[PDB]
Amino acid sequence: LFDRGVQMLLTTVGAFAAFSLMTIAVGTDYWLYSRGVCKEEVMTHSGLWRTCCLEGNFKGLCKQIDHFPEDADYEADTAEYFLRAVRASSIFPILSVILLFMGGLCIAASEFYKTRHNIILSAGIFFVSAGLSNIIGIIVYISANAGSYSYGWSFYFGALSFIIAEMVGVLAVHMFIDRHKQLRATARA
Amino acid sequence: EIWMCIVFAYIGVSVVLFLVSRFSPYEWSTNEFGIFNSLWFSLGAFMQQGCDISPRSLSGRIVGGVWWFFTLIIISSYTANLAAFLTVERMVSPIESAEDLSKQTEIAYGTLDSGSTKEFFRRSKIAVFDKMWTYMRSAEPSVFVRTTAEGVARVRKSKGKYAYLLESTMNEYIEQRKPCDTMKVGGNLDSKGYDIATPKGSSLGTPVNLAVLKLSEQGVLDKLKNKWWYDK
Amino acid sequence: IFNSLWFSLGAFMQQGCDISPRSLSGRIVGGVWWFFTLIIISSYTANLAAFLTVERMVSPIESAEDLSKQTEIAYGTLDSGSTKEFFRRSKIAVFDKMW
Amino acid sequence: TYMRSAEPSVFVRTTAEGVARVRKSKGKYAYLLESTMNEYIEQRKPCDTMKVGGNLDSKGYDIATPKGSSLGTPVNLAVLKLSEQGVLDKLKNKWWYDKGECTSALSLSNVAGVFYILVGGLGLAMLVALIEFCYKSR
Amino acid sequence: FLTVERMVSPIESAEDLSKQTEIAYGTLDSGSTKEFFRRSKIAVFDKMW
Amino acid sequence: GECTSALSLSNVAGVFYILVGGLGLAMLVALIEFCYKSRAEAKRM
Amino acid sequence: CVDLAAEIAKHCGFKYKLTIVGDGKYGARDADTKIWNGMVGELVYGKADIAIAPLTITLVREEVIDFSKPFMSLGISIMIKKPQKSKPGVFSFLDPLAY
Repeated sequence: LFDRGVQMLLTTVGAFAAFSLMTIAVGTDYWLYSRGVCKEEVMTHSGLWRTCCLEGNFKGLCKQIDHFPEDADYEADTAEYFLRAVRASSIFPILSVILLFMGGLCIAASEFYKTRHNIILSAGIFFVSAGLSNIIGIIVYISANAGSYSYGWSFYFGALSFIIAEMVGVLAVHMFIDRHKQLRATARA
Repeated sequence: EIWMCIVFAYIGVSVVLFLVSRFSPYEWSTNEFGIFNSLWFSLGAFMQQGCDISPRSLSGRIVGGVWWFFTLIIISSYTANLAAFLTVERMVSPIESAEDLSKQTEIAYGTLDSGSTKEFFRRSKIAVFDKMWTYMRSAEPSVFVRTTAEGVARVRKSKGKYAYLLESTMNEYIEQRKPCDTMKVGGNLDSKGYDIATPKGSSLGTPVNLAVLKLSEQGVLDKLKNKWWYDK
Repeated sequence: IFNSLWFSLGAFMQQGCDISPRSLSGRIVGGVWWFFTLIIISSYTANLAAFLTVERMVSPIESAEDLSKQTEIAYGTLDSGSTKEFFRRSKIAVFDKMW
Repeated sequence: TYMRSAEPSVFVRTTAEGVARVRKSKGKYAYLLESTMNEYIEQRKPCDTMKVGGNLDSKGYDIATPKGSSLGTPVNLAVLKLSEQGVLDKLKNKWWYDKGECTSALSLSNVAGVFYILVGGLGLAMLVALIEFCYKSR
Repeated sequence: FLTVERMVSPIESAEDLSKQTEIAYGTLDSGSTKEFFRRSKIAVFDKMW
Repeated sequence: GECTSALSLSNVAGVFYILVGGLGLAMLVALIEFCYKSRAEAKRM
Repeated sequence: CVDLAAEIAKHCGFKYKLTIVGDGKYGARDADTKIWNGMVGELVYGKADIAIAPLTITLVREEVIDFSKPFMSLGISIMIKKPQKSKPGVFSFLDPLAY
């Protein structure tokens, strides 16, 4: 919003914070506190991959989440199968992590060969896309679950990553706006 | 989660509109859509309120159109669900009679395990009374309770899921006892009476018979009942 | 002040506005007023729909006490009989007020 | 001709399994059986099976008597007397129905489609803007 | 209007027929139909009788 | 012998007819104005 | 059938003893040895005097024993699972209006 040295470091720390938060959200299985079989019905702390026992006979026993149940699953339309495929593979949260890493590499690459102003625009586009991918991942995860509960800290770690990704994306595009302003200012003079 | 995703979508739409309206220097500016103006446009679009600006580029107009469609659907859904909530709440009818209780099954009802009230249902010829008897005699677990005192606490314990059938005099008194969480509904199923008992051939038969009639007409009996049921 | 009143009135009726606030504080005021207006108008429409769908009619009188408390509705008994004498000789306050 | 030429075979070994097969298909299987058995199970817990349509054919349950027996005749009149007197209907009502055992907030799944459309439109707008900028740069 | 139309459900069985009174119903002046209802101890059919 | 939930087009066909009639009336009005203006210009010029 | 047996005996005024067929079969005829089993065999071979049970009235059974008029009529029906609430589709917001 002002100066140049602060904006670069602020974008760098924001990108790193978003990347670490989204990696933690994907990596840690605290996404939904709900009752379910952890191996009787018992409160469990779930994630994207493996739902794990909590306050039960054998706490700390972790089991992978059943995404395609067997034993007469009754089937459904191809849309529901696609939804389970996206939920199980988590292509959108993983794509968000990948886009955050690519934006971080682009921001880091701005120090070398600073005359290529399109790298900043590339970083901004990548951060905005990472935010959109996080949005799609959250919507898909909630829709898949909807088929008492409360969300863990990793879900809100991911939700906070989307906010920071868009906030950094705004600054990244803003930095590109000023860099082209610098070109216009010197060209006239 | 719908509200959370509405907030997230609003932020994303605002950021995308700002990006697609400003990032290109070849459009430098020609549009008053900054990050502050983009958020204001998105907020005004969601509230279906007038906007001081509209997007002019193809990408900005695409963003505006999809946001407008999303907003229209969401507002329509909110109004429709509010209407459904209020309407369904409006048709809620409390069970205010024995017929209403018979026609339903969510609220369980039972009687004493041994008494005059239980036997009245078994030997009954009215349509509603026999229907109630069929329901309780075939139900698991048994709705009948051995004692009234235990059954009275069952109504309070079952948070409205269990209903108790008992004498109206005890129903009115129990309703007036602390914590006064239970109430009497509907009308009396049958008609009984409390009488003063005297031995056959006793000399106190006729005077007591005329005494009871005297107290009823002058209002002493009605005054006595109200004193120990409502005043106390 | 006149234009602010006009803006708020137009915002409540969802009829657009010839001017919109440009400052941060004015925009905050406009946003909270817009949210209030949206919620209120949706609530009004939903309640009207619920009213028109389900028709409920109730009696002004539901018990003995309610009859005596009010006076818009009149009430009486036979000219001479057991029902009239009951109110004449009653000692409870609720019935004595009726008599 | 459909059931004979069906894979897997749609024939059940016993009636009880056919009841379970319906409950294990979530509406993807239909079982054909006598109406009396269907009405009985419909009135049993957890009450997830229902009877639809009319009777495909007509049959009857009767009281059997040995050939050349004296009780064959009075039994036959006994059934007719009870049927006209409504005793038979009451006993069916007693052992079938008398003794039988039988808003919410809008979730994200109701508007997930509009959310997907919104995000796809945002992506399309970003792609169009990037394409235009690339074309102008070239 | 639309909610009321959705709530409208036509007559299906004799149990639903017995409760409502908008549509009257009657049998023959004689024959086995009347004596069926008269001798019917079923509360569903007794109330129609 | 000898013998849904969603709103259908039939419930809102009248508004479609009104809309298309209004479009036609607008086209007719525009053409009449154009013809009148063209007639005025030719006589003057 | 126990209620029906009690009513059957009351009409005709005869005493009876309820028993369960050991074979646990309604009745059939062997293809090779031509010997009946189940309830039919009990009445044909004189192991019982009456069968008050859901015994189908059929052609092959009518020839070997006597059937009263059917006390209960029935036929083939269709059993399906209860319709149950259907999970809304992804694009279910277009439902209020036809395509």
